[PDB]
Amino acid sequence: TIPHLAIDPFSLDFFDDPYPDQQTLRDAGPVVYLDKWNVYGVARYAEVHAVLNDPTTFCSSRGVGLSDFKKEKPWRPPSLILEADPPAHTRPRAVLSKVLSPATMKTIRDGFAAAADAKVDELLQRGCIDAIADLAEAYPLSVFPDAMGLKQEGREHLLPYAGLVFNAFGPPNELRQTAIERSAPHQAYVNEQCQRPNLAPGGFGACIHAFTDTGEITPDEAPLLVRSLLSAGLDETVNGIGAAVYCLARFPGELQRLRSDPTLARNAFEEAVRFESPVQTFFRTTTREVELGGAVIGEGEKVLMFLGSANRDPRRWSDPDLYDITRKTSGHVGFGSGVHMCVGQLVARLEGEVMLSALARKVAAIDIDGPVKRRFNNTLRGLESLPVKLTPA
Ligand code: HEM
Ligand SMILES: O=C(O)c1ccc(Cc2ccccc2)cc1
Ligand SMILES: [Cl-]
Repeated sequence: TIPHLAIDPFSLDFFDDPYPDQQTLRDAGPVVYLDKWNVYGVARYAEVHAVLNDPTTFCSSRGVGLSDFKKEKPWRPPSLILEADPPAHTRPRAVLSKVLSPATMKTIRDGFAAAADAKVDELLQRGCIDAIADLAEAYPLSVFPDAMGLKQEGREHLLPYAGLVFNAFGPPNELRQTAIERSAPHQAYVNEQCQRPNLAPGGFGACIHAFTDTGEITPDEAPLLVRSLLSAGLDETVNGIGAAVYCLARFPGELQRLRSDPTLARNAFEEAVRFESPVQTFFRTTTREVELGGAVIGEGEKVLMFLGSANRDPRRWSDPDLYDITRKTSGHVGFGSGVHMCVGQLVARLEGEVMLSALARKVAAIDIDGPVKRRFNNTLRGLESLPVKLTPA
């Protein structure tokens, strides 16, 4: 009843161009079986959304990667929020929801916006830049580690550790094995910065430790919660920003619309998150026999969700392959959906908005003027290099 496909969604061929195989996965049926890794797959919006919003049946505590924590040892101590189910997930989630809250965004928005304007002004003096290294990577690195309260030394570990985390969600392929092989120095840095004395007052990390006297988390839980904010947030925001720049370069009519109304900056970034989906895939594990899409999935089975495919499903989106900064993007699963829906989404939207705002006000044209190179990751989609010429407005 369930079609079996040999598509490897973690192969370099798939990463280079996933969209034809994603239609093949969508059109084969609501539920497929991937023989390469012995997992179930769902690539349509309806089933991805249904799985995300049933955390009791499709749990996260057995891992959101390929590895089943009931069968294998996690490569690092499990996250207290990402790899936890209700009710254990609830109170750590509440703390992070209060640390990265709407009220907290008010305290950081002016400095985030000023740094975005300053970076665009700096890049416009150079003219020809790499929109990945010099913009998509440089800007988050210029605001987020300071907002965390991290010291200056050792920040070069942040990008490798982020890429390692997302590669480790993948299958035991070469990308995952080499990442873990080189991981020891990055883990040692990250774990040490999670201790309370190493987090500057007023920052995100110090605020997490401050919640330890409320009864929501204990002091021994705070280091691992800080680790969450040093694992997530960087690479996805970098890829989302680089994707927005790539789209404004490939779709010049949308840059012109954004220039004419810079208040479209926030939705322009949200559409880039849907269009690119920096987090392409992750897993759930069934806790019981479940009926999904006419399929009887047994207990203890890994289910692979294709977030980027769900965000391009023509059953849900009109013209899904078009970048439209005025599209009604509400309902996209680029940040997930349900109880685990990205708790840092306000930080990501703030960074993306103020960067696209600076571009909208200061830049007249964005033209690719060099070879575009893709960055390969088991979980993340994004570019490695995006040579562009920025024309001042
Ligand atoms: C464009 C930027 C981002 C994207 C596309 C993204 C994507 C996602 C997705 C899809 C999930 C759901 C995970 C799941 O359901 O298993 C998630 C969760 C999470 N994200 Fe993000 N994220 C982004 C930015 C950030 C930022 C800026 C932060 C922190 C400052 C962050 C921290 C987290 C955390 C801690 C979780 C776990 C939440 C939970 O399990 O309840 N993310 N993210
Ligand atoms: O260490 C953590 O708690 C943590 C790490 C990464 C992420 C981002 C993500 C991971 C897998 C699937 C979708 C998104 C969230 C939380
Ligand atoms: Cl670690």
